[PDB]
Amino acid sequence: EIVLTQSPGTLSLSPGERATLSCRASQTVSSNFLAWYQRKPGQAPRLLIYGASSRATGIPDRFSGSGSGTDFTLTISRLEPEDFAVYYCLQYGNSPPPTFGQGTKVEIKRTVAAPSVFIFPPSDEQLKSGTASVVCLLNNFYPREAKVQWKVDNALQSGNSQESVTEQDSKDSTYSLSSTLTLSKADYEKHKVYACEVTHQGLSSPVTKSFNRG
Amino acid sequence: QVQLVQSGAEVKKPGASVKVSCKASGYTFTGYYIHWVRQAPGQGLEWMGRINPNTGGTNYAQRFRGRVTMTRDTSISTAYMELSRLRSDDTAVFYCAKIYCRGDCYSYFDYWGQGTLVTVSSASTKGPSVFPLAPTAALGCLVKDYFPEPVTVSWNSGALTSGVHTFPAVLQSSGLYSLSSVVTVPSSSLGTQTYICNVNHKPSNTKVDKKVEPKSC
Amino acid sequence: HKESCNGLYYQGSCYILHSDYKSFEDAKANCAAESSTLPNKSDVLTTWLIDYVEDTWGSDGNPITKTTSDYQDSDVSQEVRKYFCT
Amino acid sequence: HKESCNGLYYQGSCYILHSDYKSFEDAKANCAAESSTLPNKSDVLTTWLIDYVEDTWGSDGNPITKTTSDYQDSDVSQEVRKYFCT
Repeated sequence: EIVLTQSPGTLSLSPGERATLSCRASQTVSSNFLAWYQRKPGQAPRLLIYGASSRATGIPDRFSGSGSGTDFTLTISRLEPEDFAVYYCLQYGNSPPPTFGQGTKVEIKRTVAAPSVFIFPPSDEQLKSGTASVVCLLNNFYPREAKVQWKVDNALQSGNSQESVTEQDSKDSTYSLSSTLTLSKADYEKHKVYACEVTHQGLSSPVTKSFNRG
Repeated sequence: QVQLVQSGAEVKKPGASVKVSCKASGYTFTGYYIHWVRQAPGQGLEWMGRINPNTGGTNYAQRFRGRVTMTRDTSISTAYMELSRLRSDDTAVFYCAKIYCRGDCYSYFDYWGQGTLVTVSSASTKGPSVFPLAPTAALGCLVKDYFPEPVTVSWNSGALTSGVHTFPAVLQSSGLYSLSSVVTVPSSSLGTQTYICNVNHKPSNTKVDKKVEPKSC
Repeated sequence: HKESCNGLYYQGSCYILHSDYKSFEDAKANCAAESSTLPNKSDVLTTWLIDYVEDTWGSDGNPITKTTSDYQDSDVSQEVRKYFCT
Repeated sequence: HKESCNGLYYQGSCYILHSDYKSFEDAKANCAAESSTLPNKSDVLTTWLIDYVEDTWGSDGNPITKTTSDYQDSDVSQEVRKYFCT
């Protein structure tokens, strides 16, 4: 039972630059039966490579495959805008079971963008239901790696926040994140100042956005 | 051309049995095995099994042997993958695929079909509670405690598309989904514009038009 | 009608606890015999009442629990629980 | 001042349940941090509140039970219980 480990985690290169994807097998893939699939978000996987070197019919020339034994590579010469998706490598030499890789997402490379940080107290409409949800928004940042920490009276909050991130924006190719702090209202009236601290590459120093219950 | 289709997006409670169909066209149905691949949101592509539309034989992978049953008919020309006794983590998309080789064999997957999202949760259908996030200045709508996915959030009946961020839904411990839709606007517009979020939850047929007015006091 | 409510008062409805353990049908019969109903799980799912209605009967037959049940592949549903009538 | 009580309202006293399990001293400190106290066994022995405070901490360290203590309670300190603050 081969495991198909894809070495690149997130391939981050600008359009047209050379994309190199490494796919390693635990054991030798017999007769080099390796295939490459590209799944665009919300679509079915497409056939791109079989025989580890032969291109599927109708697939753009820039897609290439090579390798042998336990090492196979997917090469995209000119990174077309459509070539930003997830890629899987599949084995069918030592089957069954035909095992798949864990996949790598190919993202787009732009300049560092600082996140616009906003903080939203829970509304009085929510302040009737018995729960308080404070929202912290980071808008239009890159890279995605960003630490969001919540302070209630400057005390670090653990295990009370949930984070959500969007995919790449179609216009400015940035990411957007929210942290939702959910506590019972008693906690919200047990403390005064609510601070959101953001740690990002584009910030020379973390910015804290805060408010008081008033 | 070759096509493979299924009526997906089948939210099912655990303990029940989801039966995904797969209608294929463009090739000889009896000549090639139909294979099933599942994608869990956290995990990766996992081969589940295969069936011969010529014989009816089934070859399953471990972790799916005896809990999954594939059947087919040649008349309607369809293959059915059936999962019985669903549990929480089986929430996944189930693709259908026609393999390139012929007969008792294995090859690359020649063709694929659209996925089949199956959400498995005991939570019942529930409309969302929409709360304002009052206010470049940002403001938004928090939709909380709804089930199942999806809720579609527009701003101003779709009139505001620049700077809108509808984040992917998050699953809370109660089993109810939550989502936040935010938008950034110039401060000049705080006074002369009312901001409406239209949140629609089709499974509960809930339409809420919430006004995020600038903070008073 | 709040100080005449010897239970949990929410939204205008009074939840009376029955500490004795009955089946679902028996709890339904007692609530009907008190001109009340088993609590709607949705009306209390996102409130403060869960801490009182934990592992208690609901109107739909399924009990009220904070986290969703993962397996429930047992199909006898032969269980005794506490319940509220409202 | 009754709808302001998100718990058990009796005569003007609001009991808030804490579903988390704490020891007796921890529960005493927890209620004190909310300017409240553990429920008095005497104030609830003959009321309707007893069914809610069953097996819950009391002010005397001994838990609140329907019957009076069975005369062989040795050690209550090394165990966790739920509690109310009032």
